[PDB]
Amino acid sequence: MDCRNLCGAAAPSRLVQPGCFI
Amino acid sequence: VDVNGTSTPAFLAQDWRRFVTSFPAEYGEARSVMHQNVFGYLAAMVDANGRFLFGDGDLTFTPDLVRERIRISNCLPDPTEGNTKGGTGQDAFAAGSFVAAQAA
Amino acid sequence: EANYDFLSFMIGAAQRSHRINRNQALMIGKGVNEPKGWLTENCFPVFQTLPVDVNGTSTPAFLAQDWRRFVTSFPAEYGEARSVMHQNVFGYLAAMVDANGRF
Amino acid sequence: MNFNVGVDFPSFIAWDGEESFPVKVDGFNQFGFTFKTIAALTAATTFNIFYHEPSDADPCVPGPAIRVPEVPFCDTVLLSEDGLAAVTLPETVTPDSFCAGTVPCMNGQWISIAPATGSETNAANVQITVTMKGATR
Amino acid sequence: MNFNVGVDFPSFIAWDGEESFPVKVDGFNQFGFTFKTIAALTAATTFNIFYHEPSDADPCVPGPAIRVPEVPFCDTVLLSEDGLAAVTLPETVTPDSFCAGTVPCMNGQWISIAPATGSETNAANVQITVTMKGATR
Amino acid sequence: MVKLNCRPLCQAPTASRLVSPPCFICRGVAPSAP
Repeated sequence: MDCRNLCGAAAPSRLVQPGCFI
Repeated sequence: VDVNGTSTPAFLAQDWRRFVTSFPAEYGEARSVMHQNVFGYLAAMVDANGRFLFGDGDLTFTPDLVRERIRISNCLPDPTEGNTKGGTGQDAFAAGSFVAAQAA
Repeated sequence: EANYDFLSFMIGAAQRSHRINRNQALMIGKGVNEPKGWLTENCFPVFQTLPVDVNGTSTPAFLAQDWRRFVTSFPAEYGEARSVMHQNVFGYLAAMVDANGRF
Repeated sequence: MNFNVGVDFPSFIAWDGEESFPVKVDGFNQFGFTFKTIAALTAATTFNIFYHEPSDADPCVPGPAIRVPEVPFCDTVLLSEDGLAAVTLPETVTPDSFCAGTVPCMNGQWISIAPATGSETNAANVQITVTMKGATR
Repeated sequence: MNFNVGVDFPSFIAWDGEESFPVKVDGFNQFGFTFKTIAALTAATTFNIFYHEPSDADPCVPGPAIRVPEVPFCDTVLLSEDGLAAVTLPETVTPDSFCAGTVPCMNGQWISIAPATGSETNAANVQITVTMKGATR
Repeated sequence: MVKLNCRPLCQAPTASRLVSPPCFICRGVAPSAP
């Protein structure tokens, strides 16, 4: 009824940026 | 916009200026609302040269939005879903996603 | 005798060692007998830039756009955030060059 | 500077994937639950709580396994169709995440957990153990 | 009025009498051991202890079982064969009788317990668990 | 308890390289072709 976690596991957060869009 | 023949959707600063200038001026002062993700995706625009379209040469772009008639928010639909959906491959904005608004 | 005072020398190069090891620990302290370094704790939101394909290589890299976004993408509702990195990385940033050749 | 925490809060196996185990809870006065999986689940899983009474043949061995009725709190919106106590592990739990639970009303001297029928497939990958709090003697 | 004690000292299985399992304690700061005997033994049951380190392949998976070193203190005058932390449940221990153990100095990421060579058949009737304490993650 | 102490006679120099951030590249341009 209350649940947890062990490892961070937040490693992949691949931020993307606007390429040369024209 | 097109890329390698594919026509995935996108968003350009030109379109932003077009939208903000398209307001009927005689109505009156109309401010705008948008997410910080959108303003970041905008201030990080790079031309074909490699230059920042804004704040060229100071590693950051920070104009007073009050002068630029922009109020910011953070629980708007945030079209850059989780700040990860810019779009060159599988990161397209998924056309049909709110971007910003403007009103008096 | 031996005029050079060893006592003060050690009294100095004990606090210096203590301080440098304290900083090293609080940065990357590995659990046991080392205060947990926020690097190895690894619960921070970590963003990794996607690589660039130079003549079909998909080589990892890092350009100023990613840095400017990573600085601006900070939620302002938290408040003022400062950035920390190496001076090598700072010189690397100051050494950036466009396709035409300008800094 | 860890303390020996076998002299306080001693844990005991309850469900090692395929075998239930009645643990004595008399000397103790509080007890919870830890659910840990060794693999990923397939569908949601449910586990039925049971309790034992001292069989007349010997006061220090559990008798049969009698059902435990869940007692409702305030502000309740639903009740198990029978009123019987049972817990559920939801789907999408990764096998590096313990999960907590606790019955609010004891009964008997040995608590036990059993895989609810129709959900014993994932039960193998599930392991439930119990810790307690008090000695009282 | 048993508090929900799953959180606030949970715990996991360490040795089910058949196989070992390294239980992450790196996210914790204090911990200890709880043994349990299910049947009468035959002789002193020795158990080797080991600590693990994160595999370079994945920081959330055990590596090998490096040998935890026995550490002495004030009156420790009975060191082992140069010092290798390992415990021994003595004989004359009936069932429904748990024991307590701990390691004074933590090392690595998680711990593991194995039946010492020669105590395996006796270890077949023992169940060992580990219980943590307090941690902030 | 004789404590040793040793120093070298001739020192060798130390060279190194100075690799620098490469050309600006585009990780995807809009007007392109397959």
